[PDB]
This record gives sequence, C-alpha cells and structure tokens, in this order.
Amino acid sequence: EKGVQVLLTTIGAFAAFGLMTIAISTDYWLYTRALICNGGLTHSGLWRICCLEGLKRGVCVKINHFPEDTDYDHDSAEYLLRVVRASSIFPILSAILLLLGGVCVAASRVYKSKRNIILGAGILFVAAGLSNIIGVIVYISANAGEKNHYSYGWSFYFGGLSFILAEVIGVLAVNIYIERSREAH
Amino acid sequence: EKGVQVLLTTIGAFAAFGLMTIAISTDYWLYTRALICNGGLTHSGLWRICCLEGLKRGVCVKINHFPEDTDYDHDSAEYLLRVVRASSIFPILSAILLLLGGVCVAASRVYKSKRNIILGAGILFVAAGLSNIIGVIVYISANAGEKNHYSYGWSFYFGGLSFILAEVIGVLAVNIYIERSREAH
Amino acid sequence: NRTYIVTTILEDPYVMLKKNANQFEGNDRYEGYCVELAAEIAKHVGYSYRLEIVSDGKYGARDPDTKAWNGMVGELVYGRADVAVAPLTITLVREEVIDFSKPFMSLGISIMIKKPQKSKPGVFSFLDPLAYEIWMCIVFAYIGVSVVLFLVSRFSPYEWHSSNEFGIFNSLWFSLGAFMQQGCDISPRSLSGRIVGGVWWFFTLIIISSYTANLAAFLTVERMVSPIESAEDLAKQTEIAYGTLEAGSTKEFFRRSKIAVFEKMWTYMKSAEPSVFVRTTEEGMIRVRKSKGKYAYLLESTMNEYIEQRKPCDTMKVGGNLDSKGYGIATPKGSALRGPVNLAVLKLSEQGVLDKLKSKWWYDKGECGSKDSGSKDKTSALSLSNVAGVFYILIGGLGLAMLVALIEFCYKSR
Amino acid sequence: NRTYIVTTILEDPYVMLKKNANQFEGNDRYEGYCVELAAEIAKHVGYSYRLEIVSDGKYGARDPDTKAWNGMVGELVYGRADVAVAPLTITLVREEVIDFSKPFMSLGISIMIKKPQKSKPGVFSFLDPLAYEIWMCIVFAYIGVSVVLFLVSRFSPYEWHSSNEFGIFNSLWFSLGAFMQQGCDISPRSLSGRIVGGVWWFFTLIIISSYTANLAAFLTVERMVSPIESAEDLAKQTEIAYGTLEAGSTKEFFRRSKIAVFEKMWTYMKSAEPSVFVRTTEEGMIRVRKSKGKYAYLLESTMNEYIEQRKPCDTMKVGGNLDSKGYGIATPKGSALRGPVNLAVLKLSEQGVLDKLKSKWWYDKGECGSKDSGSKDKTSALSLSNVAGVFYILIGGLGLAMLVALIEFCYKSR
Amino acid sequence: VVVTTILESPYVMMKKNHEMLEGNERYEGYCVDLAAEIAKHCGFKYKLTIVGDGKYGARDADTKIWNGMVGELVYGKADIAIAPLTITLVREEVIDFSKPFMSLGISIMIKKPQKSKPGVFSFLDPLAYEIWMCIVFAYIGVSVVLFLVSRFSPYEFGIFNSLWFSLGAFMRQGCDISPRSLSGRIVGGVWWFFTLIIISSYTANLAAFLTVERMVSPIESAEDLSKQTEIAYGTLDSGSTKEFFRRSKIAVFDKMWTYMRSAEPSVFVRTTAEGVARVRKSKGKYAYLLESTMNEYIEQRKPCDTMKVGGNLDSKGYGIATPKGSSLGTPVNLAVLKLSEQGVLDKLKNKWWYDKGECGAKDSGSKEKTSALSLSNVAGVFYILVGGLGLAMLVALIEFCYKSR
Amino acid sequence: VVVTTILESPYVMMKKNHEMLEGNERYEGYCVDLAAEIAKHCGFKYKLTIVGDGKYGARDADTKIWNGMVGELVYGKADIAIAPLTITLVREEVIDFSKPFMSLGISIMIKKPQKSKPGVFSFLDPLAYEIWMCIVFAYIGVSVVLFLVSRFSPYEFGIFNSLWFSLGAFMRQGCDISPRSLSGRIVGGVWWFFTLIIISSYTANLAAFLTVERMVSPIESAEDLSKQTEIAYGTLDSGSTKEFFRRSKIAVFDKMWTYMRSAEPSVFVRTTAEGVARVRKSKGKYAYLLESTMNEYIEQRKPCDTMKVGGNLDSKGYGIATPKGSSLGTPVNLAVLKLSEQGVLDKLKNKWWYDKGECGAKDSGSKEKTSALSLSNVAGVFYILVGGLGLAMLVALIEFCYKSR
Ligand SMILES: Oc1nc2ccc(-c3c(Cl)cccc3OC(F)(F)F)cc2[nH]1
Ligand SMILES: CCCCCCCCCCCCCCCC(=O)O
Repeated sequence: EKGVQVLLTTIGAFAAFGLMTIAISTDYWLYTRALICNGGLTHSGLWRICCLEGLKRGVCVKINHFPEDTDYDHDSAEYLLRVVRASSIFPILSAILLLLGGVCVAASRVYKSKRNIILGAGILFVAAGLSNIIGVIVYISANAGEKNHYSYGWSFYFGGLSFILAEVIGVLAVNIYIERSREAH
Repeated sequence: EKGVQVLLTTIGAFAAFGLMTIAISTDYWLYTRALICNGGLTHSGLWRICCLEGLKRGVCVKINHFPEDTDYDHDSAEYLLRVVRASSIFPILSAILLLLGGVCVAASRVYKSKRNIILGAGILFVAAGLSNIIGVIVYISANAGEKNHYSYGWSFYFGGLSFILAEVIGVLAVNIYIERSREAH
Repeated sequence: NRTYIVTTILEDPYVMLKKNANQFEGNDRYEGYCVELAAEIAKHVGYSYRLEIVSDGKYGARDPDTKAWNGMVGELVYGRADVAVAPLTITLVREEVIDFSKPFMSLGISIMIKKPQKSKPGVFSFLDPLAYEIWMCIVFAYIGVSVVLFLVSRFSPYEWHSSNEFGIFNSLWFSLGAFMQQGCDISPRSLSGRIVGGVWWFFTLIIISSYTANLAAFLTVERMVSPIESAEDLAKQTEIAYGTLEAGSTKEFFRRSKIAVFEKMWTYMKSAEPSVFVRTTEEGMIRVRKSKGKYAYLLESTMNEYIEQRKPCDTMKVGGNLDSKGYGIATPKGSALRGPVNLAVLKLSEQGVLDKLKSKWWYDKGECGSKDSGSKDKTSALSLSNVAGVFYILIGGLGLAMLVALIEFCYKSR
Repeated sequence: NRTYIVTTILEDPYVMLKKNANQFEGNDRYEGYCVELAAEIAKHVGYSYRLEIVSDGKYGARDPDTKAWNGMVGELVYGRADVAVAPLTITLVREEVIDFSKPFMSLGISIMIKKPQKSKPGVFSFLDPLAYEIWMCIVFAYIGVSVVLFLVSRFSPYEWHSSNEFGIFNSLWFSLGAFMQQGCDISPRSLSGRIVGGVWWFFTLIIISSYTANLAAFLTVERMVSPIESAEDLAKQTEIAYGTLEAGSTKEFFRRSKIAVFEKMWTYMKSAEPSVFVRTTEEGMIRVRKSKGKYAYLLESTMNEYIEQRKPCDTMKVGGNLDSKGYGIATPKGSALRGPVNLAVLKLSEQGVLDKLKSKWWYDKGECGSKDSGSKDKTSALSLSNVAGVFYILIGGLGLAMLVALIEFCYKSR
Repeated sequence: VVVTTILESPYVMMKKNHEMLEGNERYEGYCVDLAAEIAKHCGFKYKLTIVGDGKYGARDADTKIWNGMVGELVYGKADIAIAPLTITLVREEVIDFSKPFMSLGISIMIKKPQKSKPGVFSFLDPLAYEIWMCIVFAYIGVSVVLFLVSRFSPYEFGIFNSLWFSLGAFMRQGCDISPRSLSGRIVGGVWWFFTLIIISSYTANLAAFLTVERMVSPIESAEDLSKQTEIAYGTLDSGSTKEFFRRSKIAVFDKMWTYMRSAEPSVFVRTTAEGVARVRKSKGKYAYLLESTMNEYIEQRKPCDTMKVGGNLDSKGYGIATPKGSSLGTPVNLAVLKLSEQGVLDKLKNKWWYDKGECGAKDSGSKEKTSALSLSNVAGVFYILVGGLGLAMLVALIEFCYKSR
Repeated sequence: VVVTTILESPYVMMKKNHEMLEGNERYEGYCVDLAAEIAKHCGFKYKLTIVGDGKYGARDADTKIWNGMVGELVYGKADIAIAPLTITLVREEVIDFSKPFMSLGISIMIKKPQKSKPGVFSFLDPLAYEIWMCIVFAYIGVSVVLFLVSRFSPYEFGIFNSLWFSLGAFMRQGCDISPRSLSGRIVGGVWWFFTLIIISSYTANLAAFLTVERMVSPIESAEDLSKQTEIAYGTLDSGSTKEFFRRSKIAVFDKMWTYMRSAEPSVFVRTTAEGVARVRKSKGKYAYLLESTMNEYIEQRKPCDTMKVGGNLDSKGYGIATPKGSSLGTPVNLAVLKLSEQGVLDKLKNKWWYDKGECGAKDSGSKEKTSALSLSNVAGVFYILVGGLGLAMLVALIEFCYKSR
C-alpha cells in the first residue's frame, strides 16, 4: 500500500530482467560429464559447454544440439524440440516481455490518467512466466537420453526467481489496475 | 395417498413374510454338483441338499456344515460363520421382524391415536432388510472353497423380494408417521 | 529313345489325383509339386517319362528278417524303376544302396499348435474384475443405505416439521454420488446420517481400489503371457501336452536323441497319459484343433506349412526347425542318369523354380490365404471392444432420460 | 604304553593356536574341533597322544615327477605319523595308500553370497515414482495457474466493481483443492476461468494416475524378485558373477564335471573377465563383501558356515550342497589302530558328540550369533518406514498452522 | 555273485515286465543301475537277489542272531549287499561297510503352502496395522487442530464438523465446508496431500497382492517347528528316528521328544504312508519327520503336494556291505569313490529323483493366473457397513428418547 | 591327407596358442572339430591346412582357371576341403560335393528393438484413439442431453453450465451444481458410472505399461520389409546375395532390387563389418541381409545388440568337396549323414554358437526393472496446460474488448 506498490513492480521487473539475461548468458546451468573432457566435469549452459578439469580447462566450446543422426530432420517432435532448445527463444522471449512490461509501467507513472497500460504490463509479466516454465521443460526434456549423475547450478535458479518475481509483479500490477479503476468508478 | 397407504404396508409385510418363510423352507436355492449324487446335479438349500438325477433321485438329506476337519472349533472366524450359516438365524430373524412389524401396523389401525407404534414397525421392516442382506452374504461366503459351475434358484430370489418389499414398506410407514405427526402439529 | 519310369507316391501335395481323373490318361492324370519337378527335369535332361505309383504305397524300409527293401527303394534296387521324384528323406541306409541327388527341399521337425483365436473381449467385460455377487450386493446395500439415511434424517419431528432435505429421492442421489466419488449439493448434519455417510464412503473407497487393482492385475498378467517359440520352452514347461507319430521316424529320432532337451521331451512323451501319441497325422491335426491349445503336435515342416494353408486354418507352425534334413531325387546305383539329374536339380535351385513351385502349391492354392499371416497390431492399449458395454449403458441411460423427460412434461402439463 | 603322533593342521577352526600360547605347553597349546575329537578318540581307544603340525603346512598331494606324497599323507606313509585327525577329504588317491575311517563330517560345494542388507526404505521414498523435476514443475505450474486464474477473474471492471470471489488467495486454494481431487466452496463462472480449471483438472488426473501406476509397478517388481536358491539359477542367469579358488580341487571338480549345469558354469568361469577367480579364500570373502551382491563365491560348506558366524556377518550360505564329500580320520596301511578309530568315530556320531562340537565351534562362538538367522517377516504389506515422510509433513504443517494462528491472533488483537 | 537287496523305490522296484523278463532285468532302480558299474570296475559276475525277509538287520535282545539282509551276509548266504543300509556301530562290528555312496539326514516334510482361504478384514492387508493405527491418530490430530485454530483465531468448524471435514477428505468426497483462514487452509492441504499418498499406496500395493502370488512357508528349520505349537509332527512308531530323538541330549531335539510322547492324539504312525496322508490331509498342521531321500522322491511324485523344508538334523549315510574277510571289500571301497569323483552317482541321483520327475522339477512349470474378486474377499466391509447402519438407527432412537425428555 | 580350409569364425579361427602349439592344434573351430570325426570314421590321416589365397572359388571370365580353395582341389594340390563351401552348379561340374552338413539361407539382421525415447502425448498410450475420440462425443452428447432435459422439462443448467458439469464429473472434481430432476439425475449417474470405469482403465493399463516391457520388432519377414520405406537394407557390393536379388523373378525380391540400386545414399557395403556397424548405428533404420549363420553367430557375440529376424529367403547348404575321381568321395558322403542322424553336427552347432555364448542364449538372463517417470514422459500435459493458460488470457481480452464496445 501507500502508493509505493508501483515502485516494487518496476523494481521487480528490472531485477527479474537481469536475473534472466544473466542466467542465459552465464552458462553455469548444469554440472555433469559428457566425454568432451579428458567423461570429465563440466559447467554447461544453454549455448556452450565448457570443461572444468583435465588438460582442457577454462576452454568453452559451443554445444552442437545436432550430432549426426538419422533423427535430424526426420522425427517431427524431436527435431522441433531441438530447434527451440537451440534457439532458446522461450527464455529469450521471457526477458523481452519483462522489458516491455517494465517500460509500460514506467510509461504509466507518466500518462498517469490511463489504466489499461498497466493491464498490458501485468499480462506481459504473467506471459513471461509461461514462457519461462516452458523454457525449462524444454531444457530438461532435451538433456535426457535413452546410471549417470547430474546436478543443477545457480544460473538455473536465477531463471527460477525470474518466474517467481514475474508472477508476483503480475499480481501487484493487476491490484494497481483494480485500485485505479475503483477510484475512477 | 388416499389413506390406503396403510393397506399397502400391511399387504407388503404379509407377502414379504411369506416370501421369506417359503424361501427358507423350500430348498431350491442352489444348483450345483457335490459328489453326493452318483458329481451329479442337486437343488440344494439352507438346510438339506437333495440329488436330482442318478439312482438317488427325489431323496433329500441334511447338509452337514461340519465335515471332519481341523478347522472345527479352531478357526474363530470360519467356525463363527459356520455356526450362523447352520442356524440361519439372520434369515429367520428377518421373517420375525416382518411379522412383528405387520402386527404393529395392524395394531395401529386400532389404537389409531398413537403414532410411535408405526415408527417401530418402520424400523423393524428396515432392520429386516439388514438381517436379510447379512443372511445372503453369509450363505454365499460359506459356499465358497479354496473350475466348477453353480447357479442360483428361485427361492434365492424370493428372499430378494422380501428385502425390496421390506425396504419399501419401511419408507411408507415412515411417511405415514410423518403425515400423522403433521396433522397433530 | 526309351521311356523311363518315375515311381511317384500319392502323398499330398507332391502328387495328387486330379479333380476328375477318369477321363484323363497318362501323366496328365496327375498333378503336384513333384510332377512339375519331373517335367522340368525331363526338359533339362532330355528324356520322356511315364509316371507310376508304388503298389505297396510306401517310401522305403528294410525288411529285417526278409532282408528286403520295400516301396520306392525296392522298385529302384530291383530294376522296376529308373527314377524316384517323390519326397525321399536322405538317410544312411538308403544312400548305401541307391544314389541321391542334391536336395530340392530342406526341412526338419517343427511344432504345430492350435492357432490363437481372435479372443473377442466381449461386451460387459469391464465387470470381470468383480464377481456378479459383489455387484448385486453393492446394489442392494446402496438401497439399504439410502433407506436408512432417509429414516434417520426424516423420523424426528423436532427437525422435521420445522429441516433436513434428505428425502428418499435425495438420499438415493447422495448414495449414488458417494459411490462414484462425486460430491452432491447436500451432506448430512446429524450424527446418524454422518455415521451412515462415512461408512458408505469407506465401502466405496475399498471397492473402487479393489476394482482398479484387480483390473491392473488382469491386464498385467495378460501382457506377460509368453507364447511358445521353441522346443526348450516345451521342455521346461509341462502344462501343454505334445506328442508325435509313433509309426514314423520322428519317434526314431526322439528315442535315440542325446541332447538334454530332446531327451527330456522323450522322457515326458512315453510317461504321460492317456496317449500324447496319435495313430495318424490327420488325427493329430484334428486333436490339436479340438484340444483348445493344450496339445502341440510335432511334424515335418512341409506338412505343417501345408496344413497352415488349408481350411480350417486353426493351426500354426511355431518356432524353427529342430533338425535339418532334405528330400531328394533317387536313382539306382551306377545309372547314367545321376549326373544330369543332380545338375538339373541344382540349376533349378539357383533359379527360382523350386521356390516358385513351393509358393504355388503351398500358398497360391491356400484356401485361407496368407495376407502376411500371423501379423498383428502387437499393441496392449485398451480398445473400444473392451469398454463397449459402458458406452451402451450410457446411451441407454440417455434414452431413458429423454423418455422420462417426455413423461414428466406430460404429467406436469396435464 | 607308547605315545602316538597325531599331525594336525592349523586350519581354522579345526585347530587354533590359543589366545596366549607362549606360556602353555603340550597338547594344551591348541584348541579346536579336531582337538576335542582327538581327546574323545583317545578316551575311547585308550591311548595317549602328542599333537603336531606338519612342517610343510598342507594336507596332501602326489608329486608327479618326484612320485612323493606331501603333507600329512606323506607323514603317514613314511612313518612320521600314526594318526591324522585334521580334515582330510576322502579321495581315491589317498585311500589307495592309507586307510580312512568313516566320515565325521559330511559336506560339499556351496554358494556364498553377500547378505542382503536391511534395505531401509528411507524417508521421502513415496516421492520416488516421480522425478524431482516433475514435482518442482508441478509446484511452479500451480503458481502459474493460480495467478492466471486470479488475473482472468479479477481484471474486468464490468464483473469486478459490481462479482468474482477468485482473488489470489482463493485462487491458490482452488488450485490446491483441484490437484488433490477435493472440491472447493467456489468454482469459476467465466469462460477463461473454466478453461483454466478444466485443463488443470486434466493435468491433475494424468499426474495422479501416473503416480499410482508407477508405484504399483515399483511394488510389484520388488515383489517378484527371486533370490538365488540353487546353482541352476546361476547357470541360467549371467548378471551376477561367480568364481572359485583356482589352486584347490574345486576347479578340479569343475573342469572335469560332465553334468550340463556345471559344464555351463565352467564355460562361463574361464571366459569371463577380469578374474572371477581369486587367489585366496579370504580375498574371495572380502571381494563378495565389497562387490555389493554382484559376486558369488563357491566354497566348502564348512568354511561358508564358519564365515557366516564371524564378524562382519555380511555373508550367507545359499542353496544346498552341489556335491557330497566327507572329512575323515586317516591311519597308515595295516595299522592296529584302524578298527577302534572307526568304531569310536561311529559311536560318537550316533551320539550327539560331533553335532555338539560343531554347534560349539561354529555357533556358540558365533561373534554375530544366530537368533534363527535369516528369518524375516516375509510380508509385502507396506510399513510405516515407507510412508514416514508424509506423516512428518503432516506434523510440520500442523505446527506451522498453530504458529500462524498465534500470529493471526496477535495481528488481529493488536 | 549274490547281490542281496531289498525292494524300495527308487532303489529297487519291480519292473512292469516282471514275468516275461527274468533275472537281472526283472528288477530296476537306483541300486540296480549302480551294481552294473561296481561290477564293471571289479569285473565279477552278479545276479539280482532279493532278501527273503523284509527286515534290514538287527540283533534280537534274547536270541542274538542277525535277521534280514545282513543276516544273509554274516552266515555266508551271500557276499555283497548293494542296498540302502545305514552305516552304524552295531552293523560295523560284524561286517565291513564301504564308504558312503549317498549322504543322508533326517528332514522335515510339509504340505505345499497353498493359497489360503481369504479372511474377513483381508482388505486391510495392503497396509500394516501400524499405518491404520497411525491414520486414526492423525485424523484425531487434524480435526482437533482445526477446531483450536478456528475457535481461538476465527474469521463454523466446531469439533463435530471438523471430524466430518477430515473424514470427507480421507475418502476423496466433497467437503460441505472449506476453511476460510490461512491457518485452517494449511491444515487442510497437508491432510489432503496425506490422503493422496495413502489411497494410492493402498491401491498400488493391492495390485501387487493380486498380480503376484508369494507364498512363504510357516517354517524353514526345526527351531521354528519346536517353538510353535499350532503345527504337529510325528515319526514312525518303530524306527531309528524315534530312537534318535529319545537318546538326543541337544536342547531342541529333547524339546521335541516331550511333545512327541505327550501326543493327544498320537503324532506317531505305523508306516510312512500314514504320515504322508496325515500331512496331505491336515492342511499344513502336520510336519512329518523322515529321511531326506523319501522326502526328495515324494516331492517329485504325483500329486506333487509336499516339499522338503529346512536342512538336515542328523548326518548319516548308506554304505555297501561285505562280510568280514571278503576279497570284494577293497574294490567296492575303491569303486564307490571312483564313481563319486567322476560324478556318476550324481547322474543316477538326478535320473531317479529329478529327471523322470512328474512335478516339472521347478516352479517354471506353473504359471501366474488371476481370479475375479469374490464376496469372501470383501465381506468384511459389507459387515462393517451393515454394522454401521444398525448403529446409526440405534443412535437416532437415543437422540429421539433424549429429545422427547 | 591335405585338408584345405579357410579361416572364418567359428569354422576356423587361429588359436591363442598359435606359436607354441603347431600343426593340427594350431587351428580351431567348427570345421576343426568336424574333420576329427570324418577321419575317425574313414581312418585316413589328415593335417590342418589353410588356403593361401582367400577366395573360395570361381572361374575367371577370360582366363578360365579356378582360384582359391577349389583351385587347390582341381589341380591336385589337395584331396579334401572341409570348409564352408556352398553347393552350386558351377562348382559341381568340376568337383564332387558331399551332402549338406549344414542347411542355410539368406536372412535378415536388425538392431535389437530398444526402449524408445518416450514421446510427447505418450500419456494417451494406455487408451486407443478410438476411446479418446468417443469420449469427446459422449461428453458432447451428455451435455446436450442435459440441456434439452433441463429446458424442455425444467424444475440453471444451460449449455455452458452443462458442459462444465460433465467435465467436472470426468475429472472426479466437485460439481458446483447437481441435477434436481429425475431425468437430469439419470444422465448424471450413467456419466458418473462411465468415468469410474474409464479412469480406472487408464490407471490400470498404465500400470501394465510401466510394470512390463514388451518390445515388438517392426518386422517379422521380408514382405513387411519391402512394403515399408522407413527402414533401409543392403548387401555386400560383391557377393552372391546381390546376384540372388538380381536374377530373382519373384515379385517381392524383384521389388527389393529396385530399392537396392536406387539407393541414396548407397545401401551396399564393401564388407560385412560395415553392414554390422550400419545396423548398430542406424538405430533400427537399417536391415542387413546376409547368411543365416553369421547372423546366428553375431547374435550370440558381444555387445549382443542384434538379432536374426524372420525365416530364410533362399535354401542352400555347405558341402564337403573332393576332386573328380577320389576314393574319399563315398566315405565323406556316408560320414556326414552318419554324423547327421546321430546328432553330432547339432552338438557342434550348439557348441560354437549357443554354448560358449556371451549373451546368455535367452531373455532369462535379463530381468525386469523400473524407472521413475521423467519430465519427458509427461511433458505433453505441461504443454497442454501452458497452452490452455495462454488461450484463457487470450479469450479474456476478447471478452474485454467486446465488453468495452
Ligand atoms: O529458467 C528457469 N526457469 C525455472 C523454473 C524453475 C526452476 C527450478 C527451481 Cl527455482 C528449483 C528447483 C527446480 C527447478 O526446475 C524445475 F523446472 F522446477 F524443475 C528453474 C528454472 N530456470
Ligand atoms: C451418445 C452420443 C454418442 C456417443 C456414444 C458413442 C458410442 C460408441 C460405441 C461404439 C462401440 C464399438 C463397438 C464395436 C467395436 C469396434 O469398434 O471394433
């Protein structure tokens, strides 16, 4: 309450925007073994795997997502998963929606008469969550194959907070639109 | 309606009383083979099995319910089932309750001022059903042992109607007690 | 040019008397795999042949006391025959006294079983996990529970003339909703009605879990059925019976067999009762058809395949061949006809001629056809045949509901 | 009276050097099954004995090139010994040159496996049928569904300022009730909220059926585990490895074995890698302990039982005895001591003396005891160990609820 | 030469062709096969012979003469006994035994553990009594905690309605009311989560109870047979087995002998066939103690109703016998071994017990099968139902009479 | 005397003790064992010999000379060839073959059908598309029938609320409303009964889908291999197998030859090892056509990744060879039969293929196992969920803009 509810919204969007962009471009998502090392430890990511021990240490190389196999351009479902996983459009989309939503909120402190601007931002913050939780199901389902052991890093959890924060600021932005409308009716 | 609701109640009790007593003392319940015949066809009952073909035909002999076995007086649950199945107290109880209930109803046409007499009869008609449906679970669970084929007769279904009729006249007797009470209040 | 004798035998389909042979004469009186083989052989070698059946009606055997060869082998050794195109299994005793060509058909012992039926699941098969008595006692207990609830909710004037909505009709509705794990718009408020509701709920929970679990057991067990696929499976198990033809050399192969498997089967064979063995192969066929999958005959591959394409096609060859043998063409010792015969048999074998004739006389004349026989969906997913009865019940209930709606409209209007 | 030599061997527990043998002297320097047997034998026969260990430290063998007997057999043939009370397996080569008494202990080859552990199910094992990712994605999807429902039910002023009860808190309540198949006091009335509710309901149905089915599969599979109970089970399967002592006569029994089973095991034995065999029986014991149930040693029954009653008792004898043999007392050819020795061994055998001594030195000195070893409940009913975590969750939730009730009271009062 | 023998299956049993074939081929069995390889190694001629008198051998307490098969060998009536004769002190003093060609021991015989008749309250079997007991306390605990929360910190949820809410949550039924506070909602959720696991656990394990049959014997040893008292056990009235328990000083077998004599009715029997039938008829309440070989043979014969359970209580063996001062003594002593290392005796053991076995020699012959649930399976919950309805009417009248007053 | 031979496992393979042991014991295999019994029957002396040139035998189209192992026998370099030589016309004209000691045929080789990667919308697998399709029509049918009943014969239950009631009944969730008429209640009950069967059927069959693994090959013959086009198949570039399809006039094998030459990329290979790897790498999209013996041997060798499927397309055999006019011709012709009836050749067949088999020779070596469900198993219903939420917000704005107008 007290009218600082907007400040929490725009603060959350900016942090939730950073915690997603930083998560994408940091490649400390997974911790596993893949035989590229010489398998050996890795701290992989959305784009590039990177060995951690052995002679190859501190050297990071792009992940293929298309090793030579008959399934390439053959399995409709498997290929489509690999297209979206390679592009990572869904996590990338999530950061875009938070950016637009934060702009709309900041563009609602000015043009303070309008209320439907805030409704857009609240929807974008909500739609960011759906893209985010889609962007992790794809990543998890893609990593699986066919008793190896893996672990999840801290860039993974950075994407997790961006879901929680985005869903919170969707609630507050709606509550703002509710409160604003009642004052106007 | 129209006050003949009592006539249906007492008519049902008298028929439901006959259809149960006749069912008990008729021994055309089951149709199976038991090796007493020479196994061969039977039309068994609650008390006496009776062959149907072979040299032994038209000769009916009591069912034992206690062939020589270690379970006699040893298995608490199995022995108790065999005590009640041999006595058939639950079906015999059901006909008694219908008889008392019909007497109470006939004793309510006279002493027409009272209403709590009818409530007793409605409860007895209901309690007859519970004893009846107990009296058939016992009979079915007792017949089983351990791919033979059996079939159920028409004295079985006579006990079935006594359940249906008894539960119907429990509804009508209660509805009478409801209608009588409202006229008095 | 001197015509040469052939000495076939009337075993099916190698030689068959034609549909109406009385008007026909000569070699055209007959047809079969062996007849066309002899035609091809005569074409390649360059002679002319005159077919014949052995008077004895048998293939070949050594008379022990008489020291005499019977059947076709006898007709070859004793100059009554120059060729033998029929199926003569290559053996040591036969090869000693006569010369065999290379085999034109390789075969062996095989297992013959009653074909699994379509196994139509049947309407009202979803009730199978629970007995008829359970369902009917559920119905009667539902009636009793509804009546008791109506009583203990509509007996007391102190809450009646004021109240409870639990009449008989709403009580039946409540019980029906409770049994299906669906809530209703009402719930008991008294202690009696609440006891009734709780115990009925417990009954419902137990019964539904029992249905689901037993159905899962049914489908799992029906999925793990391993059909017979070899002889070792028959050796390990003993539920399904199996036997041979006692007259023939099949029992000669089993009595003498030294491998652990076939020795085990031989020990089972004579010990069993009343008779796994059967006098004639037709009798074994119709016995396996009548046994309802409980008897497995043991037979040459060729007759098994032949029977598999003759009406009634309630039989199936299963597994591979236990042994390996070969039918072959025979000639007397030292005949000038040996070389051309063997070379022509091989030349036909590299060509598709023998395979063509086999496909002609086993499959093209298949009364029941092949259609890639034995293929199946091989899917355990439940099908509409399993759960058709509940759809029929739904349709009947909807029709009854519309009928009762019409009756309600008529009663209310007038 | 002339004292007689005995020539034991220090194999455990037949003869053991005492805990502190330096101060002790004579036959009291030693203890074991064989020592008490020799005491009883001397008592019955009526002589006095002086124990001895073979310098070579072995039982007996024929030197092929030297044509010499080693060990105790050598000490018996060459006059250095009058008796041999130690465990001497009865063989053809030994019995030719020396006289054996009747056996005082019958034995054979047996299977030694790592004892199955208690297998504590573990807290939070009811989550096993579904992966960690599924549970966490369920949580996040529940949050998303609740927020979306709150949005599409509390965004339109045309139904807001008038209305819907679906706030954020009631939306979370509705989603939580939906996931658990429990109804709530509210339900959506709009098209958007109804789409959300329906699809969430579908999700719930699929997920719960998956949990129940996979759990049923877990328990069923864990119930059908057939532990090893014989050698033919090891012959048929190949997942579990097994080997012998290569130095000893066990491999001498397996290389020469002619039965189909043991021939199959022998074929597996040498083919495998890196080495199923092991240099010493202690090494095989500790290897089976370390292998985590994946290696099964093959050993004499007596040492298997002995190891089964020594800490760490992580080992078990399984199945019966593959063969039958007998340890026995030996004497030189033509000795006057043969008859009394044999008769005394038998007289002890009909009495409980040998059984008493075996129970004394195998079980009464059992470091880990017996307590009717190997017994179990043998019940597949689920136990409180399996589902303890959900009770703990319930208790934690109740405590949190009471705490939040206190906080609510404090906030409302002041 | 004279191979004295006795007839007992599979050691010696008359061949079906007893009349047309005479002499050596007249008889057949395990011993019949064995004497061929003994004579093949030695070379001596032999003729199949049966002991005229059915006794094995013993000395009368008064006459002091040897009856039966051994009496043939003592008095020179024969020269060898390839027969199932136990090695014993009294028999060794007068004749010279071979080494044991088949090791032996007393064993236990039981009926095969069949699928028991399903009991009432069998529907509780998927969950142990600990879970059922702890479900109730949680049901009490949750309903109480909902009452305290709703009264101390209200927004009806009394005690009587809270017990209804928790019960309706356990059965997946529709609660008439729902909590409206946070503290009441936290209690409902964990209760709701608790049920979902428990119902699935019941349904899941029951599917295992019906899909897979796993029958475990009541006993696996003799310790388990002496401690308990439900199951009985007996031996032949005249035999070494009764004697072995009589003279035994071990605590467990002394404990048995107290039971055996204090038998009401008598545990003992006159012949092994009586003990077989008593096991085959007592339905798992009788355990016949005999030798390990009849039990192994009987286990592999029809109707295939019994099994040998546990280890062996005693160690003994059968041995070929020759008279005192026989040139045959050392060959047979050297021949049975030569068969034993070679593995011949194992092959004959398999031949006459396991191979030529009517029961399939393994459980693989049997296959899993299902049965539709019968009223006996779930009769306990009909009784619970009908019991509850009688209670409900009973409680209502109490309310009626109370309300009238 | 001179036993010409070639080295190919298990017929002849160099023994590990190639250096220290020389001569007959240098080599080992199926043929090596066989020549012992052939020479045991005949009695003649023999020495193990390898053909210097790896070819089996054929006549050059220009030179017209016999290469390889047969060229040894034509030109008198040896007298017998106990080796895997197919009986054929061109080889029979110049030398005299024995009878077939192992029957043969072209076969099919595939990768073992593995547990496939689970697909999205795999949660529908327990129920066929017919049931799912007919569930929807019933859902439409019930909701419609509830509307007509409630409007024509009222006591709200519109169309929009009736679709909600039926959906909430299918998911065992609490209906906000219930029918109050008899006709509306009859519709609800049968719908309620319908769901209870369907939900249990889904849950029951899924427990079978997870409890039991049942993998069926895509093909079981060659008809199924020619009709389809997803799976490929090839032969060696130079061999009889390519020739057999070339000259074949049967419709099915002529159909194959169209595919084989019209290969993009080439189906053919230069050696059998290439075809093995291509099957072991194509993940079930390649089917190598070869002889029935290598396939049986390979099926029993590590990594145990392939199987022989279907019957045999052609019938042929291997035969012992001798030169034209050899006294050895009739014994070997009479010896292989003597082995064949006695069953020796079967025992060697088991010895070198099945026994000494790395794969356990049966599925009993493998055991059932379970795996916790992963997100890939049930990702289809997360996508359906998140797809529905995006639809719900989309529909709401349409209502918003419409309501604004
Ligand atoms: O971009 C990203 N979006 C996300 C959403 C959730 C999680 C997550 C967390 Cl926060 C804890 C535990 C498991 C998790 O993964 C899950 F999908 F839930 F299994 C990680 C994420 N990363
Ligand atoms: C009431 C509206 C229509 C919805 C009900 C659809 C009824 C479908 C019943 C089809 C049962 C199929 C029986 C044939 C079995 C088969 O398809 O092979």
